[PDB]
Amino acid sequence: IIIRYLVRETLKSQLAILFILLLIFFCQKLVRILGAAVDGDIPANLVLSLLGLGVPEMAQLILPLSLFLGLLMTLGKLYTESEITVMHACGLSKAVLVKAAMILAVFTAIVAAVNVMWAGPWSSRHQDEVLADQMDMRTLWNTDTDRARAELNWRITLVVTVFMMALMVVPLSVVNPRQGRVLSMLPAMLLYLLFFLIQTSLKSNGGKGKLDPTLWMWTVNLIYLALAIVLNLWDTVPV
Amino acid sequence: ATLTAKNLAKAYKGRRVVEDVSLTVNSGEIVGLLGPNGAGKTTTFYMVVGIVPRDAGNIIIDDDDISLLPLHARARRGIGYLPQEASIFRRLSVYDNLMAVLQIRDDLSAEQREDRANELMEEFHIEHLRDSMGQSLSGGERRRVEIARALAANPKFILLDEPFAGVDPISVIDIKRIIEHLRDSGLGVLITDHNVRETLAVCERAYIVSQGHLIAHGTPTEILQDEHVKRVYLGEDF
Amino acid sequence: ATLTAKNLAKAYKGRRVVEDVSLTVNSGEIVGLLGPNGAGKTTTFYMVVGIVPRDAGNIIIDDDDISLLPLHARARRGIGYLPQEASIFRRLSVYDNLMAVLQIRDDLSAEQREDRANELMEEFHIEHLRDSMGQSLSGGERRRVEIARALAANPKFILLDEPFAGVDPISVIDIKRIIEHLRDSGLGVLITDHNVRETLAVCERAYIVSQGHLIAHGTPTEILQDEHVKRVYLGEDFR
Amino acid sequence: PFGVLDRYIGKTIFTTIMMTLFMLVSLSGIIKFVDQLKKAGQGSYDALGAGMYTLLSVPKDVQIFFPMAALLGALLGLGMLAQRSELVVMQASGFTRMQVALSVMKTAIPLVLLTMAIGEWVAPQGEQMARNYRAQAMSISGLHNYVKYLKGRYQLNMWSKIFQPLSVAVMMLMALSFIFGPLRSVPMGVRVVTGISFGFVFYVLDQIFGPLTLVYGIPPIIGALLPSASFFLISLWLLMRKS
Ligand SMILES: CCCCCCCCCCCCCC(=O)O[C@H](CCCCCCCCCCC)CC(=O)O[C@@H]1[C@@H](NC(=O)C[C@@H](CCCCCCCCCCC)OC(=O)CCCCCCCCCCC)[C@H](OC[C@H]2O[C@H](OP(=O)(O)O)[C@H](NC(=O)C[C@H](O)CCCCCCCCCCC)[C@@H](OC(=O)C[C@H](O)CCCCCCCCCCC)[C@@H]2O)O[C@H](CO[C@]2(C(=O)O)C[C@@H](O[C@]3(C(=O)O)C[C@@H](O)[C@@H](O)[C@@H]([C@H](O)CO)O3)[C@@H](O[C@H]3O[C@H]([C@@H](O)CO)[C@@H](OP(=O)(O)O)[C@H](O[C@H]4O[C@H]([C@@H](O)CO[C@H]5O[C@H]([C@@H](O)CO)[C@@H](O)[C@H](O)[C@@H]5O)[C@@H](OP(=O)(O)O)[C@H](O)[C@@H]4O)[C@@H]3O)[C@@H]([C@H](O)CO)O2)[C@H]1OP(=O)(O)O
Ligand SMILES: CCCCCCCCCCC1=C(C)C(=O)C(OC)=C(OC)C1=O
Ligand SMILES: CCCCCCCCCCC1=C(C)C(=O)C(OC)=C(OC)C1=O
Repeated sequence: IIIRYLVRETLKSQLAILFILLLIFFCQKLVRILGAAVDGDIPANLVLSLLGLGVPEMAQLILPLSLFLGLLMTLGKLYTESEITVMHACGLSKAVLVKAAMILAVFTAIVAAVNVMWAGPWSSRHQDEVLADQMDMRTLWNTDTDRARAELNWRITLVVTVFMMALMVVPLSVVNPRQGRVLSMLPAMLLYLLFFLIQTSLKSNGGKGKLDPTLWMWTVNLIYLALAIVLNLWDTVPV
Repeated sequence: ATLTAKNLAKAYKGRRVVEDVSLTVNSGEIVGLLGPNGAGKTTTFYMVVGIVPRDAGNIIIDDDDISLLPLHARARRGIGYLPQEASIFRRLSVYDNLMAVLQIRDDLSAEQREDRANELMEEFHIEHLRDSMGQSLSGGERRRVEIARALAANPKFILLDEPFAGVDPISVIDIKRIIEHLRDSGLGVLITDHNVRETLAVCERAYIVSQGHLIAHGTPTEILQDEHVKRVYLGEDF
Repeated sequence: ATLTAKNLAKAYKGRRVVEDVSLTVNSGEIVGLLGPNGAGKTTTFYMVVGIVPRDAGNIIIDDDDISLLPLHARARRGIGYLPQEASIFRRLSVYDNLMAVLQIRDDLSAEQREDRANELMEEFHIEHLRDSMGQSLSGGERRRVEIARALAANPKFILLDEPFAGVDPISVIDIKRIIEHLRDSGLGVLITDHNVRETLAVCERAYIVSQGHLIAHGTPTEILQDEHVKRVYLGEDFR
Repeated sequence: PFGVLDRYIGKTIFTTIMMTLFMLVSLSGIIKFVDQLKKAGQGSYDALGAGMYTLLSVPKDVQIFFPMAALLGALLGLGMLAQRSELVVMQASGFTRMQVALSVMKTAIPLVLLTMAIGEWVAPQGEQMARNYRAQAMSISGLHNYVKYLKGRYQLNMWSKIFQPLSVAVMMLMALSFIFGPLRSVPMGVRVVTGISFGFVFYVLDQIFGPLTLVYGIPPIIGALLPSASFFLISLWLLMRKS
């Protein structure tokens, strides 16, 4: 029951950020498309429909982010109303806070995988079909085993980050009444920013070839995953 | 049982807020922990519950050390907490949030959940609210549910936190009635608040702590007779 | 002078929280405004001050209607408001708080403010602290500088909001000795706190409201022996 | 005229504007820095855009971050005075509401005289060598007479820079109407979220509905004045509503 209360409450705040963070990304995708239309190609055409083919590419960021931002807004809302302090003052653990952040993360993972397998390729095949080897964006998920800069990893590191950002929020959305409610997100929001600045500057900096998922792209995914466990299992002896 | 709290201490940035307080409570006995707002009363109460981790101290619930445990593990072995502000589950029915705690106690069968939940709605007069959600009740109706589900965890020594908190004097004649009800079921209540004209009427013995150490204890007719409390707190009370 | 109020009315959405409340405070006279919570006793108080705009009322000081006026123009007719919070200017020294509002009055010449300020710091026995800021004064100087600052704007009907409001019963003698001193300078005062044990022990009249309107307006010995107020309010034992 | 309340209500707003703008340009420095070393490797390690994009591109970023950090500090600094209950007690002593308005606007005179100071001498001179120090390893005076070397898209760029200080003074006017408008002792979290919402709407309304007016048909001088005047009318309507 208390899991079905937590999943039903974050989902109404996750399906609301998905239509709020959409306007931020739609407008930002519309700023850069006007620079290539007031001086680029003639805009008697695609400018509405080309924007509609950018949504499964911008869904690679707003789908892990809406779960990350959704668990901050709800658990921040339930601590300050003293509903989680009274949750485990009458007998339950922090596991029910973790077993509610993963039964929800399974929902967003199978939308992130269906977005990154044969939905991103479907639009990028059609995006160049309206403007009428080394592609790595049209290329479907099976034949990413060929050669040098196959970026199968940035197509697989954003399905893992749906699960792993769901584990960093339940120990970091504790709110101290000294710091207030809006200041207890800057530990968590800056930590999300430090993840996608490294994940992007190891894909494009490592695509042309200096450092690849051999000793650099999956060690930052694992120092940042083991951080999500030692921060979550602080209730023991120190090591 | 015989919850005992010996030698509690704490340091906040070098400052000493509490040193060597010794308060006990037996079953079927309301003890009070009050004092002036110098840290004292507040931080000592948040160690018996367990939201504040101790510096050095020993809490035992009548046989066993629980002092190194969190709040949530202490709720399995007894102790049940009531927050000060409104802590009913806001979007859930009254029967649901009375059941969402009752689904966790694992020494019951699935047909014993429905009798025990029905035994609590009849006891606290909430049978006429079994479908209504939260955030739609009054300060005398929400407070009934907040106890009716913290009693559903099978506790010993419910310890309430400021359960007067600003309320008119006609609605303290029933807050005192459900508190004297819990004494008549074998649960030693530990009350702590600001409203000192009422807890000295309901308690059997109080623990006035002030400026660190515990300064006096005993029956409330010995409290007003004492002169040493009278310089820091309760100037010319009655 | 006198401050009288005539037939207050206030309705937010449908329900009328205030329905025809009238009071009269004279000079040199404490009078409480009491009642249960949500019965309008915090709404008919703020209508006298002017935070919430009245609807059908008539607030009158001795020979001027002020019912249309906002708070900033009502504070020059001789009305002083003291909120139930800290309300000390934090990053401004305790001399400057009694100087920042002495410069508001225009009938005081430039030299005539400093001897008035040193008079106020001497009268409330706070002369010894002059350079302390206000972020760190006391619990007992967060209540004496507020009065010595709201007295500096030359009030006539200083309106307290919850003076006791959770202090020690040893500090209810020191925040009561300066309320009776506040009326000794010819200054009516309207307490409206919640803790009904000491507002009846300091005042001379009361105005207990219940859900829209007055119930009794006598001295405290005409209220504890009343029968109608002992059912929606205090109870059956108050000896 | 410059009392004690005048030098205190206009000082907290000056620091919280000046120390928000530092916290927004440093965040726009770091995520511009790691953008400019995924290009390095052409004879330039801290020289392409990594190292010397700190004095050469930061005065450009205190011009596109300056209006939405002027709505902000006049909301996060003035909202601080309303949270700890010092703005209702200024009115309860005689300091009126049009004197609060008169004292936040006196703060804006160092602000708008600084922005057109470094919007003419420092920002284009920095940004001009911000490309030369990159391309080697791979104003109002200077932009007025170039309107006749065409014989559109550039006259909008000049005319949206003269009353760009007017975009700063309108933001503190809108941030003042929110404090005397939907205030309700609303917590500090919402004043952060209504400071980003109308802050982001300004950035969209400046760069979308600037050129979109020009493409259809308009004089360019009113398309530059649209993102400030449409935020002057919202502040004016919000002021004359609760009375
Ligand atoms: C709810 C709360 C939270 C909300 C969060 C919301 C988040 C929204 C995010 C939206 C964006 C998401 C993006 C994404 O998705 O996520 C990415 C990942 C990270 C995501 C993180 C997300 C989560 C965050 C979470 C936070 C916590 C919650 C990032 C991205 O996107 O990263 C990158 C992006 N990032 C950003 O902008 C930062 C991003 C980061 C994200 C946002 C972070 C926000 C955080 C907010 C919260 C903070 C909380 C604490 O923020 C922005 O945007 C800001 C947007 C507004 C934000 C508002 C935020 C607040 C909102 C609040 C709302 C309520 C970057 O931009 C760079 C700068 O651009 C302008 O600079 P300038 O203006 O110019 O100065 C900006 N100006 C501006 O923005 C203006 C703005 O007004 C300024 C700011 C305004 C602020 C407004 C504020 C409002 C405030 C309101 C109040 C607060 C700068 O601004 C900046 O810095 C911005 C500044 O910091 C500010 C930032 C924001 C600050 C915010 C503060 C907030 C404060 C409050 C809150 C605290 C900006 O940095 O571009 C990169 C791609 O570019 C490249 C590349 O590098 O690969 C090169 C491009 O070409 C150019 C160039 O354009 O420069 C020119 C070329 O000529 C060349 O020179 C080249 C290089 O030099 C070469 O060496 O460079 C182009 O090339 C291709 O096309 C060209 C042409 O056709 C079209 O152009 C061709 O030209 P040509 O052919 O010649 O025509 C090219 O040809 C060359 O190359 C060919 C090939 O080689 C190419 O290669 C292929 O072929 C090879 C083979 O051939 C051989 O092998 C292969 O080998 C290769 O592998 C490959 O296959 C050759 O072919 P051959 O012939 O040789 O074969 C050819 O010959 C020739 O050589 C080529 O083909 C391109 C293309 O994309 C794909 O093809 O690719 C992107 O990488 P990407 O990721 O990879 O794409
Ligand atoms: C986290 C930083 C951005 C916060 C943006 C506002 C979030 C609150 C508004 C969205 C929301 C809407 C519109 C909403 O309608 C809604 O309805 C039931 C919510 O429920 C939980 C919402 O969260
Ligand atoms: C229009 C382009 C900018 C959009 C900015 C986001 C607007 C939606 C999110 C903010 C928001 C929140 C958080 C919110 O809580 C809220 O509550 C009632 C809103 O009401 C209208 C909001 O707008």
